[PDB]
Amino acid sequence: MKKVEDGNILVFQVSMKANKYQIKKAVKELYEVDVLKVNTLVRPNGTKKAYVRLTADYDALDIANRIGYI
Amino acid sequence: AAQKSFRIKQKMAKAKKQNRPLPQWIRLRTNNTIRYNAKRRNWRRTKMNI
Amino acid sequence: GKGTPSFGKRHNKSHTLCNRCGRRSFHVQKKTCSSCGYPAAKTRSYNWGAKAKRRHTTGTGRMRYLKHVSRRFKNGFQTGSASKASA
Amino acid sequence: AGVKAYELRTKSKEQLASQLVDLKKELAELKVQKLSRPSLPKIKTVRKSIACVLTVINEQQREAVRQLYKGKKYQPKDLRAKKTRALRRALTKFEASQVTEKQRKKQIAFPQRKYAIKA
Amino acid sequence: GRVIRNQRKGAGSIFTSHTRLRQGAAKLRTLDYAERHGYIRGIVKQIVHDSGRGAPLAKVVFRDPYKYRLREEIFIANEGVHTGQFIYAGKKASLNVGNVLP
RNA sequence: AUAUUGGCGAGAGACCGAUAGCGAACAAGUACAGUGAUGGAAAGAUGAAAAGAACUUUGAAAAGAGAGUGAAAAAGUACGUGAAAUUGUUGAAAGGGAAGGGCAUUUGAUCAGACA
RNA sequence: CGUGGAGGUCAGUGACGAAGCCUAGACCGUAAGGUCGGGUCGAACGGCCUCUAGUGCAGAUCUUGGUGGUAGUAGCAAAUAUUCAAAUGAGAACUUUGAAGACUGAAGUGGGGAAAGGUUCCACGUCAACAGCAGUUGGACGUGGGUUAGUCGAUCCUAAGAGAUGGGGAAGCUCCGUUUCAAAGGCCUGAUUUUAUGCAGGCCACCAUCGAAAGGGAAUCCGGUUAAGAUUCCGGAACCUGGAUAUGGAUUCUUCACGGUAACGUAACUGAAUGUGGAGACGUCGGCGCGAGCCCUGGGAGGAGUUAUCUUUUCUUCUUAAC
RNA sequence: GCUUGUGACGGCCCGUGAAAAUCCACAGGAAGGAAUAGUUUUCAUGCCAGGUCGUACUGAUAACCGCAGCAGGUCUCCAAG
RNA sequence: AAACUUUCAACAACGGAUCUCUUGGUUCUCGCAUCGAUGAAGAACGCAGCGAAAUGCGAUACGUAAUGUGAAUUGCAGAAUUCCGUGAAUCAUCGAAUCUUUGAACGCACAUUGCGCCCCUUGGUAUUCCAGGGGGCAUGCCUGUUUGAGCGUCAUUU
Ligand SMILES: [Mg+2]
Ligand SMILES: [Mg+2]
Ligand SMILES: [Mg+2]
Ligand SMILES: [Mg+2]
Ligand SMILES: [Mg+2]
Ligand SMILES: [Mg+2]
Ligand SMILES: [Mg+2]
Ligand SMILES: [Mg+2]
Ligand SMILES: [Mg+2]
Ligand SMILES: [Mg+2]
Ligand SMILES: [Mg+2]
Ligand SMILES: [Mg+2]
Ligand SMILES: [Mg+2]
Ligand SMILES: [Mg+2]
Ligand SMILES: [Mg+2]
Ligand SMILES: [Mg+2]
Ligand SMILES: [Mg+2]
Ligand SMILES: [Mg+2]
Ligand SMILES: [Mg+2]
Ligand SMILES: [Mg+2]
Ligand SMILES: [Mg+2]
Ligand SMILES: [Mg+2]
Ligand SMILES: [Mg+2]
Ligand SMILES: [Mg+2]
Ligand SMILES: [Mg+2]
Ligand SMILES: [Mg+2]
Ligand SMILES: [Mg+2]
Ligand SMILES: [Mg+2]
Ligand SMILES: [Mg+2]
Ligand SMILES: [Mg+2]
Ligand SMILES: [Mg+2]
Ligand SMILES: [Mg+2]
Ligand SMILES: [Mg+2]
Ligand SMILES: [Mg+2]
Ligand SMILES: [Mg+2]
Ligand SMILES: [Mg+2]
Ligand SMILES: [Mg+2]
Ligand SMILES: [Mg+2]
Ligand SMILES: [Mg+2]
Ligand SMILES: [Mg+2]
Ligand SMILES: [Mg+2]
Ligand SMILES: [Mg+2]
Ligand SMILES: [Mg+2]
Ligand SMILES: [Mg+2]
Ligand SMILES: [Mg+2]
Ligand SMILES: [Mg+2]
Ligand SMILES: [Mg+2]
Ligand SMILES: [Mg+2]
Ligand SMILES: [Mg+2]
Ligand SMILES: [Mg+2]
Ligand SMILES: [Mg+2]
Ligand SMILES: [Mg+2]
Ligand SMILES: [Mg+2]
Ligand SMILES: [Mg+2]
Ligand SMILES: [Mg+2]
Ligand SMILES: [Mg+2]
Ligand SMILES: [Mg+2]
Ligand SMILES: [Mg+2]
Ligand SMILES: [Mg+2]
Ligand SMILES: [Mg+2]
Ligand SMILES: [Mg+2]
Ligand SMILES: [Mg+2]
Ligand SMILES: [Mg+2]
Ligand SMILES: [Mg+2]
Ligand SMILES: [Mg+2]
Ligand SMILES: [Mg+2]
Ligand SMILES: [Mg+2]
Ligand SMILES: [Mg+2]
Ligand SMILES: [Mg+2]
Ligand SMILES: [Mg+2]
Ligand SMILES: [Mg+2]
Ligand SMILES: [Mg+2]
Ligand SMILES: [Mg+2]
Ligand SMILES: [Mg+2]
Ligand SMILES: [Mg+2]
Ligand SMILES: [Mg+2]
Ligand SMILES: [Mg+2]
Ligand SMILES: [Mg+2]
Ligand SMILES: [Mg+2]
Ligand SMILES: [Mg+2]
Ligand SMILES: [Mg+2]
Ligand SMILES: [Mg+2]
Ligand SMILES: [Mg+2]
Ligand SMILES: [Mg+2]
Ligand SMILES: [Mg+2]
Ligand SMILES: [Mg+2]
Ligand SMILES: [Mg+2]
Ligand SMILES: [Mg+2]
Ligand SMILES: [Mg+2]
Ligand SMILES: [Mg+2]
Ligand SMILES: [Mg+2]
Ligand SMILES: [Mg+2]
Ligand SMILES: [Mg+2]
Ligand SMILES: [Mg+2]
Ligand SMILES: [Mg+2]
Ligand SMILES: [Mg+2]
Ligand SMILES: [Mg+2]
Ligand SMILES: [Mg+2]
Ligand SMILES: [Mg+2]
Ligand SMILES: [Mg+2]
Ligand SMILES: [Mg+2]
Ligand SMILES: [Mg+2]
Ligand SMILES: [Mg+2]
Ligand SMILES: [Mg+2]
Ligand SMILES: [Mg+2]
Ligand SMILES: [Zn+2]
Repeated sequence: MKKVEDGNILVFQVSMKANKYQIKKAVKELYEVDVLKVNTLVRPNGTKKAYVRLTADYDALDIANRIGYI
Repeated sequence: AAQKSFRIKQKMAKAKKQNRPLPQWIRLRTNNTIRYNAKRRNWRRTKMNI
Repeated sequence: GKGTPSFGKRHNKSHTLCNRCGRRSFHVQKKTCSSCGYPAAKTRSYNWGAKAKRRHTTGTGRMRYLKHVSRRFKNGFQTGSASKASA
Repeated sequence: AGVKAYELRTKSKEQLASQLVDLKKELAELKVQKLSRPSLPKIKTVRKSIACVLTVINEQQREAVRQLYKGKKYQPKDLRAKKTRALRRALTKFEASQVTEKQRKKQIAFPQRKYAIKA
Repeated sequence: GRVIRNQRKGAGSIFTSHTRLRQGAAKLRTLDYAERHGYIRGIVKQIVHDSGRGAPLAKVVFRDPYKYRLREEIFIANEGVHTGQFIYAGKKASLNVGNVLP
């Protein structure tokens, strides 16, 4: 949540099967948003986390409570 | 260790998840018989053998 | 020093996990598995070792496919579908 | 609720394709909800409906192909019968009933007579 | 009793040669057309130590009669031969140290 | 027509009865051991029904004491019965380098039968 | 005489208490044993005639399980060492904080990694077991959170070696062979303007592949930031590789740059096949020379300590990454 | 001075102290190219992109192997007065 | 005289014998003939509103379609439109599908979630570079098809 308020980053759990290109395009497509870069990592419960940085036009925090979580 | 195959990472992942106590609501089920978790594992009493 | 001080340097795996049987019986330098024989096309097993067979035969698994053959056989291997009636 | 199969089957290719997209939006939302809510069993039924649609969408495209192969030598291996590997090899009734030209003559001229003892 | 030492040598486990550093095999030129009708000129380009060998080797390079390129041979150096020397190999060649003659 | 300690489906027994019977009646080829091949356990039973002890009190708590449920808590998720070794308590007795034993009787305790 | 099971029978016993267990209570038998009372208990069980056997324990360093005396006993004594107070808490020799006394003494009891472990990391809660005293503490327990890369590693390469393939052995599982007695394969563009890519040359004959998280190897640094990540995020500033490409400059009417006697210079300054050269790329010890970081040190500008006495003093800050 | 780095030297050897990927250069001159305008991206500037997996912590008189929080064993870098 | 030791009993301990149970085991007998390149047996990782396992299943994941039944499921929550009904159910049946990563396991590898090639399509100003979607490429052998090789060899040109 903090990365969302302070960083303009959306954090998703994301398919293991999917790559940085695929994560980027799918956010871009599903959320009407532009993306700067996308870091990923495997969590220790064996699931994938994507830090998704939006471009400076977007306010990810705004975009968080529009997908509807807080 | 400290620089693993994904194979090994995976297994370790699966392991972490099996490392909870018995979800106590099972205790309430009709004919329930499982008292506690009889397959619990602990990093310094039993080694995973990978 | 052949006992415990020499045990101190046990920190290299002779065997890792077997792909075909997932067992840590995969000898690294020999590149074959001491349980199941991989990657021999056949599966290691021996008549002098019956517990071992018992430990691994069909039915000790899911039988994802074989499960359903005996029902299918009973119905004469029906194709198509079932229709309708009433009540 | 939970979509019905027989009601899906009267819709069109791109009605089902869309319904699918709706349940998928649906399902995406519940999962956002689920992690704010101490239980969310409604999700179970929206993810069973997706299955249902996919089933039907697949069902239809399949008996599409099956027909446009109905009645030819050669048709996709997975519309062929399954039976059993052995069964599947196994001489056809034709290539099995086959009888030597010479033998046929014999089968005709001297077949097993029905008869009876008594008088 | 046990298998004696000189029987274990044949399986060449710990017993093979220590080869990693050797220059290559020492060999005369392939007895081609030049060498058996006339002679052919070369140049010793280098005379050099072969590990685990007594005598130095001589890298000697020749022209390919059939392709435009240099094919280099490895000789065992005779006493006297030198970097820069011209070596003659062939039936109709002359009788000085270094040359190769039938 | 013959074979069959495998497979599927069935009917059976002067068979075993939880240390028995298959190793496994149970999350058993599990847990655990071994580098590996392999080795491989223990472990069933509250009650008809959880009615699984509200409430009060002492306690930091675990629990104890009451109360309550119940046909029974001399059934309390240590739970049917609940032997023995071995232990606590109470009561009785004996004991100057073991104890226990045989025949016999005193003393104490305890008891049957028979009288009519 | 006694046990488990079987045929017959007593229309046998029993929830108004079967079986079992307990009892220096009673009775029958020479004895194996039988019978009863009382207590406990809870669902089955026995007499007689016969049938049947996995049918009787004190021993087998017997098997499994349980239990003693030993005994509150041996012991809990290596690694110099502890102390006062507060706070917390039901509880403090042992937790937290402050004070003091010491230790490791940079060949560390410091700061990091390789193998190996796999969540032990971090927060919060927390003491039944566990840490051979304790426990409010923990690498324990419950619940959660945490591991961000074009530039770090892997990935590529080849080493000892491993190992498919035409093959040759072997009844066969398979053994031998690795470029070997093999018809072993693919790049550059041209020919197309039926059109997407057939033929036209010319090559090149290299013959799998796996095998290094210390060998070889394209390229990133400083500052900042977290409870827990950082050469990975944030900030700033770079670099390499692939792909596209235009603008500028350079060059040409002596077409494919000039200058320098030369070593050679430069912002550029076309170049296919084929060939060659170099780099990758390399022992060890010794003294000598130089660099960097550390060490020592003067002045000055700050801050701290000592000051009964003495000391223009003791201690410390004064730095500069890749590119 | 100390640690490290590096240079030109020197001693030693019946020891003379890897390989390959990969990069560049040169010899060659097939070819393609200007004046009504051509050639040039090994000069400068400019555009786009860079996947996958590992990354926590311990590395030891308690996070590894020795039945264990065992006086044992277990490869290494930094190093003040 | 206590204490202590020992013996007996009662109440209480310790331990789990004994009795009685039995969705198991064993053995006999009868009927039956069905694994797999249409990817088997086996492995690994996953999947539930709230599961660590056992059981089930595969990104359509304790299930989807169909069929029969005819009102449950149940530990708690839940749906509530599903109860004179194309209809409950952790139901039965099962003819239709889905079926991750693998395995004889098949593009090459594999202590790597490592590395190619080909076709169709979509995006990036692209036959060539990058990216997303789909579909493909193991080996031996048989019949056939096509392209070929060899003075092995027959004819036919001028
Ligand atoms: Mg903001
Ligand atoms: Mg990453
Ligand atoms: Mg050992
Ligand atoms: Mg080894
Ligand atoms: Mg082998
Ligand atoms: Mg194989
Ligand atoms: Mg349904
Ligand atoms: Mg067929
Ligand atoms: Mg011999
Ligand atoms: Mg050799
Ligand atoms: Mg049988
Ligand atoms: Mg019968
Ligand atoms: Mg048993
Ligand atoms: Mg018996
Ligand atoms: Mg047993
Ligand atoms: Mg049972
Ligand atoms: Mg156990
Ligand atoms: Mg009972
Ligand atoms: Mg019991
Ligand atoms: Mg019960
Ligand atoms: Mg009480
Ligand atoms: Mg009663
Ligand atoms: Mg009772
Ligand atoms: Mg009772
Ligand atoms: Mg209770
Ligand atoms: Mg009891
Ligand atoms: Mg007497
Ligand atoms: Mg008798
Ligand atoms: Mg009897
Ligand atoms: Mg018996
Ligand atoms: Mg007695
Ligand atoms: Mg009597
Ligand atoms: Mg009584
Ligand atoms: Mg009784
Ligand atoms: Mg009863
Ligand atoms: Mg008898
Ligand atoms: Mg016996
Ligand atoms: Mg006896
Ligand atoms: Mg005995
Ligand atoms: Mg005895
Ligand atoms: Mg005896
Ligand atoms: Mg005994
Ligand atoms: Mg004590
Ligand atoms: Mg003592
Ligand atoms: Mg001692
Ligand atoms: Mg003392
Ligand atoms: Mg000490
Ligand atoms: Mg202390
Ligand atoms: Mg000191
Ligand atoms: Mg020292
Ligand atoms: Mg220490
Ligand atoms: Mg560390
Ligand atoms: Mg560890
Ligand atoms: Mg901690
Ligand atoms: Mg405690
Ligand atoms: Mg511990
Ligand atoms: Mg303790
Ligand atoms: Mg304690
Ligand atoms: Mg924890
Ligand atoms: Mg956790
Ligand atoms: Mg690098
Ligand atoms: Mg790569
Ligand atoms: Mg071979
Ligand atoms: Mg390799
Ligand atoms: Mg490397
Ligand atoms: Mg390296
Ligand atoms: Mg963070
Ligand atoms: Mg850190
Ligand atoms: Mg930093
Ligand atoms: Mg940055
Ligand atoms: Mg910038
Ligand atoms: Mg470029
Ligand atoms: Mg110029
Ligand atoms: Mg070269
Ligand atoms: Mg070289
Ligand atoms: Mg080297
Ligand atoms: Mg740099
Ligand atoms: Mg050094
Ligand atoms: Mg030298
Ligand atoms: Mg060069
Ligand atoms: Mg030409
Ligand atoms: Mg350039
Ligand atoms: Mg690529
Ligand atoms: Mg780290
Ligand atoms: Mg430690
Ligand atoms: Mg350990
Ligand atoms: Mg162990
Ligand atoms: Mg130790
Ligand atoms: Mg007195
Ligand atoms: Mg009593
Ligand atoms: Mg019994
Ligand atoms: Mg009963
Ligand atoms: Mg039976
Ligand atoms: Mg029968
Ligand atoms: Mg098998
Ligand atoms: Mg279930
Ligand atoms: Mg449910
Ligand atoms: Mg119906
Ligand atoms: Mg069902
Ligand atoms: Mg699917
Ligand atoms: Mg393969
Ligand atoms: Mg793969
Ligand atoms: Mg594909
Ligand atoms: Mg053919
Ligand atoms: Mg032909
Ligand atoms: Zn295996």
